[PDB]
Amino acid sequence: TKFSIYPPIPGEESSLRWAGKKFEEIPIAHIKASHNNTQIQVVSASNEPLAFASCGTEGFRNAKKGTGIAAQTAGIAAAARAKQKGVIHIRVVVKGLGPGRLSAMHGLIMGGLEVISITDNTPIPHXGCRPRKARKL
Amino acid sequence: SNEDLPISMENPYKEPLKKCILCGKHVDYKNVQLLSQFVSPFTGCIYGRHITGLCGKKQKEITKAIKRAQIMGFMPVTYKDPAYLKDPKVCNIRYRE
Amino acid sequence: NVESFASMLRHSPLTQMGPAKDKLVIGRIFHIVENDLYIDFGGKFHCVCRRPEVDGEKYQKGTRVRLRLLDLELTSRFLGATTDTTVLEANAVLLGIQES
Amino acid sequence: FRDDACRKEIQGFLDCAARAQEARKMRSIQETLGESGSLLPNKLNKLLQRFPNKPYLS
Amino acid sequence: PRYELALILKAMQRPETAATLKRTIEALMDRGAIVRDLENLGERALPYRISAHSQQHNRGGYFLVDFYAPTAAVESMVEHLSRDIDVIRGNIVKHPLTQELKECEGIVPVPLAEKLYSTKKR
Amino acid sequence: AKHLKFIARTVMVQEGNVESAYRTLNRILTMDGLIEDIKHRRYYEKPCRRRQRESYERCRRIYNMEMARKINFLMRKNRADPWQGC
RNA sequence: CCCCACUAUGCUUAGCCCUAAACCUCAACAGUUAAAUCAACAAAACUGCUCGCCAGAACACUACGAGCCACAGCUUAAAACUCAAA
Ligand code: FES
Ligand SMILES: [K+]
Ligand SMILES: [K+]
Ligand SMILES: [Mg+2]
Ligand SMILES: [Mg+2]
Ligand SMILES: [Mg+2]
Ligand SMILES: [Mg+2]
Ligand SMILES: [Mg+2]
Ligand SMILES: [Mg+2]
Ligand SMILES: [Mg+2]
Ligand SMILES: [Mg+2]
Repeated sequence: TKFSIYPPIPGEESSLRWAGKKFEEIPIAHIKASHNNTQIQVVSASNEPLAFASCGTEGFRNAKKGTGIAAQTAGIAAAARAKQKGVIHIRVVVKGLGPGRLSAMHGLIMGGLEVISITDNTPIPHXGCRPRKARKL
Repeated sequence: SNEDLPISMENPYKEPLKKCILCGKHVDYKNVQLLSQFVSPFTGCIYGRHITGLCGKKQKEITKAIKRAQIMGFMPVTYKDPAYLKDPKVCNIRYRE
Repeated sequence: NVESFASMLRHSPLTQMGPAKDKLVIGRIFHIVENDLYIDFGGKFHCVCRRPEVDGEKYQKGTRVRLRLLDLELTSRFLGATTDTTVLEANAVLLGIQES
Repeated sequence: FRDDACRKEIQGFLDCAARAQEARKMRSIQETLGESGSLLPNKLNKLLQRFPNKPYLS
Repeated sequence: PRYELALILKAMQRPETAATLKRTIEALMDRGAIVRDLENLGERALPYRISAHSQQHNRGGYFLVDFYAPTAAVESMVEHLSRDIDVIRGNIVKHPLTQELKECEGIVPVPLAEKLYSTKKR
Repeated sequence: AKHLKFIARTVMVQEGNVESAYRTLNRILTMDGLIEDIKHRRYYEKPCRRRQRESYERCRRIYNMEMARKINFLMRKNRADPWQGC
């Protein structure tokens, strides 16, 4: 069958499996890529926290937290703690356009986790709160 | 005078005006299947007329119908209902290379 | 009994053809530049077609070919221009060679 | 930082650098001179010189 | 005028759904409405989770009620639907079949705008 | 918040190729205008400033599309000189 | 100017205040594309008719008077001294 980039819909009968688990049962790696930091939390399909890591918890400070190499290091740290709890395949949910958006996902792969899908959940208000004023530079 | 002179009349070779795919059809806010053909599968965003190929009148009717269907509980907002992903592709846009 | 210009124009093949789009006409190659064939088909302007890949050597000066016309003169007005820009050549598709 | 234990990794980084060097040497000969795909501005401007926009009457 | 009531009812069994439809149609008649037809669009999954009357809903029964009523009945009916606990969401719109679609000849092409700048030499 | 999850802005990875899946997602968010929208929302753009930006972007589209139409129209004329020497 | 915090304020209701580069700096209505097309630039040049407005710069979105729910306000709005430019 031809490959489908659209995810399998829950309730329908799909043939895709990952270690005998359905798409709805794969743990989730939530990546928050901010402008000055990156936070990674791996949770189970039932929302059980499995591992957490951020550039701050890995010894980076100030402007060094807002780098790709710092997010990659946090991704490796989260993957190490998640792999010990029996995680292999993960669904990546990333929010924010920070410098550690893609690097955090590389660290998860370098740590031994297999990404089966990528989801963006960057918050976009449809009209919302007024953001801060522009900067004079 | 002379029989071979040109005569004044309307262009007989004039082609009929083109019509949009929805010309002469009723757009209802309950017909979510039709409305789903004009939103993005991934973000639910409404496509502009340069993508949908609709005329001004139907681009407006589709837009108003979607906004009504969304807030009245007939149509999702943040994505295209997966049940309609295999409908005829009438919009001019490709996301995969 | 001298035929007038209005009579000539009414009964000319170019007038009887009507719109030129998607009309099959017979052309004549009068000039060749590498693989560019310059073809006259009875209009104001010639058309330039590329030498086909099959039987390319059969297209020489004087060879009579079959064309599908698209426009007798390629013109278009662009943003800010007061008149149309013309490339002084017709638009046609070379179908093949005409043979008896 | 003992090179004796990192030979395979050092070699890979060396071979890649040489391959990336030759490719960089060819990218100039091909893309800069051949003008693959769309024309370059200089060539495209010569074509516009022959059909200038006419915002006035003559 | 002629209106259309888009009614999303709580997912219930047939007896409670019939009692809700009857109770709703009578509310229209009590306000001077002339009910024309009742259509069942079937039970389905809501496009999004809806919270109504201190409860979360994921499915609902879709029903349509075509009716005539005086203009003053709409405001009073909207207030009635807000208090019925078995109604997830109910909207009253002017019936779409009353609006007659004008004929369309086709797409009239728009030529490039001309004479936007004087023809002086610049 | 109230919608189903793992449907919007979701791309499946093929044969472990995570880079191509990420590029597909980024291309989707770009074509739908979400990327530029997120960036413009980091700081508040005052209404008069937004109107000026929209006018600038619309005039740029009109100019760029007309220049492109003229380039494609004249490209056939880029062939070899047929009357070299005259 | 950059970072953080927080207030009047931005919202609703009921009253005020009556200002803007409130500028598309192009008055309303009717008509023309021919003649001399037109200082320059800007968004081509004109005709009929009407109302409003203008007459060196600065003093001056000022002083005084008058009106106004306005009391550090708004509207209307000069002169003397000064210069040969603006
Ligand atoms: S062209 Fe007729 S409705 Fe669109
Ligand atoms: K004013
Ligand atoms: K202005
Ligand atoms: Mg406050
Ligand atoms: Mg509000
Ligand atoms: Mg204004
Ligand atoms: Mg007036
Ligand atoms: Mg003066
Ligand atoms: Mg003032
Ligand atoms: Mg004053
Ligand atoms: Mg006073």
